[PDB]
Amino acid sequence: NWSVEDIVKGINSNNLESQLQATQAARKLLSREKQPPIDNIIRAGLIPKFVSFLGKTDCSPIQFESAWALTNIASGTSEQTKAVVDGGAIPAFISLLASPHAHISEQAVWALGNIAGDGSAFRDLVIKHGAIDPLLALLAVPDLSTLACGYLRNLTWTLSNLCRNKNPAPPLDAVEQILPTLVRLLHHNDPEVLADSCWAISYLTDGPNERIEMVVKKGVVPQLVKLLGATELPIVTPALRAIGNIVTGTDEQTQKVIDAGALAVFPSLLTNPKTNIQKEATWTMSNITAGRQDQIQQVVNHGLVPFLVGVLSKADFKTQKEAAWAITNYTSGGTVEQIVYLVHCGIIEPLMNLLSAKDTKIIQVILDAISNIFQAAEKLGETEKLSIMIEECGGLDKIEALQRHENESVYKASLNLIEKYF
Amino acid sequence: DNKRKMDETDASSAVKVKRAVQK
Repeated sequence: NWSVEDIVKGINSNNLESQLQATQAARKLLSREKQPPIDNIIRAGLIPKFVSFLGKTDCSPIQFESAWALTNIASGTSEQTKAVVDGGAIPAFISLLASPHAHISEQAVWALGNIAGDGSAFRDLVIKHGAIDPLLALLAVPDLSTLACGYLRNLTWTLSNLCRNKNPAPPLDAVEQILPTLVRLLHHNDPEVLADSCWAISYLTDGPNERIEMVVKKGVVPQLVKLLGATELPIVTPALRAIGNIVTGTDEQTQKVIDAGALAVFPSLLTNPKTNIQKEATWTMSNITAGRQDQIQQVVNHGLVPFLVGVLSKADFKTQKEAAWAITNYTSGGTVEQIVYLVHCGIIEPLMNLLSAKDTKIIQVILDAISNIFQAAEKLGETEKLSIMIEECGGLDKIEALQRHENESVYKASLNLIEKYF
Repeated sequence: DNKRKMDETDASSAVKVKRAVQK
């Protein structure tokens, strides 16, 4: 437990062993859980010294201790990561990826993951310095099972950080170069590797449908569905996020998700005790019911309409908002028979109950769904039965009250409903 | 187009932004 002044004195001697002992003391200081003095180390001007120690190939202990200290600094705030980058760390760490000592190259992998995970500019700067080739060369083995578990986990985490941010998305060539290794990791039997691979895939599918397509042409959708059915929440959460992202794309990409059997997992996801799982599953469902009529029919055939009724009836309010979206998308794109089936499953009462929520968008969504169901009833000539059913559930007075809402869209929708069917 | 991508619901999100060693 040295002081920062003693560390500085040790570093500023011209003595390689004294420097090594000071750097180790700095590593131990920066490794404590109780408020490590990162800012004091930075203000003392130590980062350039650590970076120059990264290149002392004759003294691998000081390479290791410097890499560890710098990794700890790069794990802090954006200002601290920037101080590491501004000391010249990025190319020095990329050079260290070639070290024959696994603990040293692992430390460089970790450091580059922290720098890249700071944000899209540093991720792109790490890519521009050429990290991807040596990172992938570390995984160029026929069977991933021959690598050390912790080493493989660190590489997967760092690779997922190179995929992470969105404004801008990572360069296409970088994604293309990383994707085969990412798919390998997505098939590797280690829960942490699986979780981090899934997160990477979820990042790469969040965006325009072209990015989704380049993910789905690798054939990962069946493995995502398999992981969707896992028992570990850290795996299910990113797998579900990735599936949800894919079903925001074209109808063919959504169909790839359906053909893999995703819908059979959804009864448990839509009843999962973890509210975030229920919310994301309902969001995914809402994007599937925004699809073609045969895809709505697949939702119906899997028995999922009663689960949508249930989550609309009782759930966290955000999950209920997602369920309202699912119902409006269903009623907008569904056949008359599908809409009749939805009403037969009991959607009217939970819709009316939610009409009392304070959120303006959910009210607009519910009114749009009611209008769509009324249009289906018109096509069937049963508008009066629908009006009676809505009144019996206490929705008539709610719409009557809403026709004097502060919002113009609510105004017009409720007024049109009252004037046309009531 | 009734499909809603991410950032149309909630926020960007994610996990494991940075990791310290602490070994």
